[PDB]
Amino acid sequence: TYKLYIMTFQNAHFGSGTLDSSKLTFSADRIFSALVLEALKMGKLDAFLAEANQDKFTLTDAFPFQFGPFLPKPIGYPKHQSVDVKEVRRQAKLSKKLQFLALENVDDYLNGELFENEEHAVIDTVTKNQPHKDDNLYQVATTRFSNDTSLYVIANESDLLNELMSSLQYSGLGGKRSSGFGRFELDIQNIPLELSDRLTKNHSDKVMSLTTALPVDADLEEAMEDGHYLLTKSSGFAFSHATNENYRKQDLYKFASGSTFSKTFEGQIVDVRPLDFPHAVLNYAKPLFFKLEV
Amino acid sequence: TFAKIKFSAQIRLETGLHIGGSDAFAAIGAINSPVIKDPITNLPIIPGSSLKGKMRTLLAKVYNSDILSRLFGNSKDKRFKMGRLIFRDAFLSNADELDSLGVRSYTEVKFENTIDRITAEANPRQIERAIRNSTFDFELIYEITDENENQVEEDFKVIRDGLKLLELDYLGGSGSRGYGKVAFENLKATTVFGNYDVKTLNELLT
Amino acid sequence: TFAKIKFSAQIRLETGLHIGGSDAFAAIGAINSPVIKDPITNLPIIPGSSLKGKMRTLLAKVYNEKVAEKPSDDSDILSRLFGNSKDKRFKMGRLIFRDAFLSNADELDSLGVRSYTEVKFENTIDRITAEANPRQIERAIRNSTFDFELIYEITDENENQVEEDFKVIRDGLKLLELDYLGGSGSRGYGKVAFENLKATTVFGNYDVKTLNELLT
Amino acid sequence: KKEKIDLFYGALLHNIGKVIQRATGERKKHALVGADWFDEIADNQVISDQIRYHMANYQSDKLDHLAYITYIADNIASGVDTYTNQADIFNVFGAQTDKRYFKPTVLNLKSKPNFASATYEPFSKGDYAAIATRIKNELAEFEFNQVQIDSLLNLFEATLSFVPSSTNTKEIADISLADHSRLTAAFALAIYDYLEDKGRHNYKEDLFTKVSAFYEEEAFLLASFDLSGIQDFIYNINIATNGAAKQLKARSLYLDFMSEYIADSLLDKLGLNRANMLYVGGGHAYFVLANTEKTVETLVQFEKDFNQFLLANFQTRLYVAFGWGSFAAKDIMNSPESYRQVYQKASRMISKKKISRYDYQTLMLLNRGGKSSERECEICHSVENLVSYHDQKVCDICRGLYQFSKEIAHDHFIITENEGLPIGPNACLKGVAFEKLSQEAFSRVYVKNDYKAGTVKATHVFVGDYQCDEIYNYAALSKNENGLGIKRLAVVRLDVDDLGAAFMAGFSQQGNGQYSTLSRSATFSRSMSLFFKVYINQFASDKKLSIIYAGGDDVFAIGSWQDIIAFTVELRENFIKWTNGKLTLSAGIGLFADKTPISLMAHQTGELEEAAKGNEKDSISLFSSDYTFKFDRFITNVYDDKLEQIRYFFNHQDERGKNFIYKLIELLRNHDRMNMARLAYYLTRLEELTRETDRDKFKTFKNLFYSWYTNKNDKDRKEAELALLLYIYEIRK
Ligand SMILES: [Zn+2]
Repeated sequence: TYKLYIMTFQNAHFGSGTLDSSKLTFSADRIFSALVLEALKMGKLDAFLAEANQDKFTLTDAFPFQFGPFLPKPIGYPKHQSVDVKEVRRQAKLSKKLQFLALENVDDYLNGELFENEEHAVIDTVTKNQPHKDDNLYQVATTRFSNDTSLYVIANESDLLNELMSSLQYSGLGGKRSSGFGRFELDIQNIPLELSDRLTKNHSDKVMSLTTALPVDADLEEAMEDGHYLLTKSSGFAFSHATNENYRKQDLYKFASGSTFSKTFEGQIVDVRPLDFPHAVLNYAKPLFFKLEV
Repeated sequence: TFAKIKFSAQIRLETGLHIGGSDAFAAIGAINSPVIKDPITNLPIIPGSSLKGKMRTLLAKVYNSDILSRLFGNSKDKRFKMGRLIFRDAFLSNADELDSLGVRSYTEVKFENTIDRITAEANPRQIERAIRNSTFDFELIYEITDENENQVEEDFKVIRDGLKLLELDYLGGSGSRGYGKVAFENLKATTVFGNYDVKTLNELLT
Repeated sequence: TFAKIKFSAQIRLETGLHIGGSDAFAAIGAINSPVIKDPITNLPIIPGSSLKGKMRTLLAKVYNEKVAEKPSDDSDILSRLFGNSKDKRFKMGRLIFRDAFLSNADELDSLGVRSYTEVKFENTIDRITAEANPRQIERAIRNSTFDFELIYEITDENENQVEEDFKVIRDGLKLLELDYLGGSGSRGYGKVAFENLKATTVFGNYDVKTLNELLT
Repeated sequence: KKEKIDLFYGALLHNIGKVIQRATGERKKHALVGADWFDEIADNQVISDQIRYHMANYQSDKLDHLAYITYIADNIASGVDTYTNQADIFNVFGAQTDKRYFKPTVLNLKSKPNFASATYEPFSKGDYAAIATRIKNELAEFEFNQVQIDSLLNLFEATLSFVPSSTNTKEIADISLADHSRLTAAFALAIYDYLEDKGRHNYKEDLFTKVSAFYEEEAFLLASFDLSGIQDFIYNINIATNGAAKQLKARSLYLDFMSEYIADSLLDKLGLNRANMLYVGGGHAYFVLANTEKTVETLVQFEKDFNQFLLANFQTRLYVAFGWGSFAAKDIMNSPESYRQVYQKASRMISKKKISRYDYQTLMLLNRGGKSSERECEICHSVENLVSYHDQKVCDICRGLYQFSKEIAHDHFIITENEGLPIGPNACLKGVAFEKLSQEAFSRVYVKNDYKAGTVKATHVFVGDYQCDEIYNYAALSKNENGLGIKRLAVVRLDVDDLGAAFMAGFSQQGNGQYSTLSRSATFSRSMSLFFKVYINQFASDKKLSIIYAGGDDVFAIGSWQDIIAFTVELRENFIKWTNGKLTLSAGIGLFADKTPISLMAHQTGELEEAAKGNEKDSISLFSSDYTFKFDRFITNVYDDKLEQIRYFFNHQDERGKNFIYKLIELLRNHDRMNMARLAYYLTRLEELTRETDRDKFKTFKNLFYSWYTNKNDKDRKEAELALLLYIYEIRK
């Protein structure tokens, strides 16, 4: 809920289920498992787990930071002059792949805003090899930033959090970390009044998730009865240290960021630990929100 | 103990560099094989993956095992996934300086060919390189855990030995015909969010 | 061990050298075939591709016992030395031919030399109609030096090619002391001369006392 | 039911006597003579009285009857309420432009591309003997059953696709008779389901003497399904993969058969059939259904069942999105506002369902865990039913894809229960040759690119595929027999420029909404299907290439580069004859070397494709995004004028070889102000250097070259650089 931690990367590799593609934002499982694994390099896993299983803190996945705030498009929420078909049928193709908005007219967006999406942080693809090997053309996609864009996870400003966040500067946060990707730089700022007021968690109103969520099994039906969202398949392999193996996780289908709702719910830390594996696999999804019009 | 120290350096290109990118088109008279570039600035940048395995192809030629496993990583060997190194790219620090030496663009086009052995017919190439004595930002994050704390100072005589050999090998591609001699400088050792003193190291590197 | 060995040598020109360069369409009266120069210093550069490929095409006649249709068909005395594209263990072939960037300029400007690249004139006369057709080609000046060096690496992959390769490379250097090494050679350009073939083991347990007694 | 087939045949065979009275010039109407034709061919008295008594004066001679349906099944199916030819669909597309008329021929395999013009305004009376008596051949003894419910719905597409209706008219003049018959049978099935789900019997009053009541009653559904994940399922291929074109052909044909079978499972779950499905394309498909609870709840039931199927073998890598607009008999000229505001209602339901994806039980079953997974089917990253195909661990769908890529070269495709790739709930799909057809077990078989029936009474789908040689030797088939030509392989990815805007708005630009109907849109999309799914095998016939994927608004065709360039030339130069110059296509052709991977190559081809897209309305992008011309500038200036002058100038001389061409390319590419002076020096210095015999050829060529080089436009300069690049690539040794 509290102040947000700006992270400018310049070299990112952000998943999207494959290796040849890459997102721009990282769905808040990556930053959570980076704080978790970074705690285990010091033996400090138990302290962050004691913080983690209690609901004082929050999180929020990445969004573009170009001199301030960008937020998701309310997914499926621009609410429905119905003539001049060369415009009002045409602009829906240029207002569906927009997905990131500025705060200073995010309440003018819901009333109807153009929003030419600026080309911040173009996704690149660069080919790479392995010499003297059989198959070597693995195409490393790379999310390359436009010299001002940052990502800014929003959480409770904790010192156990900030030790981890100032170790992740040099740990890397992305796919191909030891190949030199995902190394950000961290500089915490404040929040505007028009964002930190709206970071609710229990307001029974037309509200939008600002991170990839998953409800209580009781709350899931009433979440889906009002939700306009996507799923976007939180998946991938499990990174442990006592395996000599590489096991897949349990295919958690999240409620991806931009998930608008009404009567907001209580998220959870859904264990997707592999079947008969030593330690649990946390896979954070509890949502910090944004009131649409309130 | 918890420690993160980094290896600040400026890399220097004593010859050209060919680190190839995605090919697009021959374009009849255009450059045949380009070097890899940053998409924002169109500047020559050594990617970090090129820096990573090129050290690995040289450390394996000396330290042979378990030390390569702990220094870079592995698919097997449960202890040594994510083998305690994180690199970065090389963003050409001296662009402010290279306008004062006097040069038009920092990428030259070395022309080349292929004389056939019997037919004696050439076959010309336009190999694009990055020009001489360009100094690049190079940083190598070593991370120290409590289990590594026995042989941390031993491994720091391997990364230094890994860059003493990279100044004797090309660190690039098509580098058996030159295109190398890549010499490090300002090879210090600072510390970055970790309370382990680097005064045991800086006289060994610098 | 791992034994990288640096072959310090002085390419001294005589009958001054021209390597080709940008035959992209230059100015009208200017040099038609300019030499390739290092873009920092604009001194002449003899790149390693000319040295390595020229020593490849000249050791073709010396150590290929069979006739070689292409440089993939070099023998296993030269595929391990100059690299090979289709051989199983002879890729990444142990010789990094480093360049040379006109080492002496404080000497060559101490002698009263205006520019280090002369522009020698040339033409052609057809035997019928005797029409002239002129050209200005760039060369490096005569008594230049070039701090050239090799990198031979011994990774304990050979263990028997200690002197089975240096009788090859030293006589290749003798070939280049005879043959032209670069450009329009049959008109008498290039003619490098290799001086002070100083080997020094920059990595490994090794001595040159059995090396420089053959390399002189 | 058994009476449902009779109503379907009786309303569908309307205007079949129009073909007969157009053949022989017979008496008063088609209504009486069509029933005489039906009495002459076979015996079904109910269908006979249906064709007898459909008119207003004729339906009173019937009596309840099946014909009071059959009247109102026709008038709403017609947009409104002799000797002319079929008008163009593109005559009502665009603006007031060159008016064209079709030429009445039948359809045949890889034979005819009937471009409309004004030269076919005269009328053919003898070809009806090649058509109508042709039907009298093939429909001589036609049993009226469900097993042959299929091939008769083939037959009109073979025969009456170029035959119009309402010849003596002035304004509404471009409706072909086959699609009109499909729409008439669809409307009859809609009226029958709406009137037999409410249990009404006497149709003699509520349909006839009060036609305005049902005529202004919202009793129809315009249903759709938008498939989602289509391009992601096609381009699930990655770099360093086995199937270059086998995998991609198999994937984007299996998606086409999935989008066909979603229809073919939606219709027989109701009482309906292929006539109700109007248009199936690239995942999107539009229908005409009836409006009742037995329609809607069964739609949502098979939606959830098929979604459970796609979730069972795909896990959200594909998603069907239904949507049904409720509408009355309003789309007859109100006709502007009658279509658009409620056609989008099913589209807003599509957007509503595609964003509130599943329910609690399905996702609760999804992320319930309960799986220990080490190996992955790295094609689709999945775990289900893993096997070990050719020492790699892939799934069962990604092994049936290889079986489908081995059996795509056949001509028929049956649906089994356990053989082949699954396209539905207890419904798998397997390819099959012609002689293996009647042996195996099936319930629905498709045939690719046929017009006659076949053996197992198949549905005639259309999907243009080709293999001149295989994909690995289009490099080797690029040089000529002399050795002149470069060992390349070019990849063209076309795209029709805003087929979404040409489909959604399209004809509505013309008129006051007079032509904003459904029949024109279905006919236009069937025309796009007939071009991009049949006719590409005619333009690629002699040329050596492989159409990997085609259809809708995309053509991904790999091949050898001379044949690829000539195939794009012939495709647009007969597409603008096919589409009257409207709907310009925006292709992108990239050169790629021998044995470079294809998902590395499809990405660059798509990048050149979108850079050609954003050029203007249309452009070609050739070998790199800086070579971006209009097609109207590319084929006329480069490939017709400049390339032939350049070729003839260097053929009929032997001094100026390739060094001169290379220096001309470089002077065309650098091109500051000073390089025009350097080129004026270059051409003039070579002018007095050529021999005196063939000297004035060089003088007129430098006069003709300095024209476009210093033309001060940059529209005639990159053209010449590309012409010289094409010539150099054509004479590469
Ligand atoms: Zn797969």
